[PDB]
Amino acid sequence: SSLFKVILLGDGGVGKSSLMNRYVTNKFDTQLFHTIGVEFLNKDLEVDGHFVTMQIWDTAGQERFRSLRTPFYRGSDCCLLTFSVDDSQSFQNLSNWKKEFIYYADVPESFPFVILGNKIDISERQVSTEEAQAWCRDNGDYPYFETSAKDATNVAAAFEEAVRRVLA
Ligand SMILES: Nc1nc2c(ncn2[C@@H]2O[C@H](COP(=O)(O)OP(=O)(O)O)[C@@H](O)[C@H]2O)c(=O)[nH]1
Ligand SMILES: [Sr+2]
Repeated sequence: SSLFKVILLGDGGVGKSSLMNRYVTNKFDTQLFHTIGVEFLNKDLEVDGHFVTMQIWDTAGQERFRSLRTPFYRGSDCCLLTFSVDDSQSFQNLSNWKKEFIYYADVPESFPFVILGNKIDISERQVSTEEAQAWCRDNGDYPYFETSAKDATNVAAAFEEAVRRVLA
């Protein structure tokens, strides 16, 4: 309706649940449930003088739980591919997540994707801003945000870009 859907995809542990909670409730809690399956929260917004609800999903990241999450890709209006900057592996797996999304979502190389490098509050990184920025350029020229769910840094900024991408 005035409802649109976005999904966070990325390895387990990169901070998807926390990013959602920070965006939606402006809190960083340390003991979120571990969900074997998928999860969502409603974000009530107002764009162009209208009420719009962004429904934010994410999933379990383990390969063995693929079958539990891919039925909920459908209807996603934007995909937030997430890694954490402290974890090169998570960054290396971005193409994997994009391909999985594309396979199962059935949405076009014009689909809205947004890339979040999370846990930037972590000074000891495995991934440089430049290589992530690089990757985004060469892989669809997606917008890139360095975020911290813990300290809230760029989190609304990244979700707002998603909103406008969808709305566009
Ligand atoms: N330092 C730091 N820890 C974070 C951040 N985001 C999430 N966490 C922690 O990372 C761990 C995995 O978080 P979670 O939100 O469940 O990641 P998910 O599996 O991708 O949903 C948890 O212990 C979180 O508290 C962040 O930006 N910075
Ligand atoms: Sr989680």
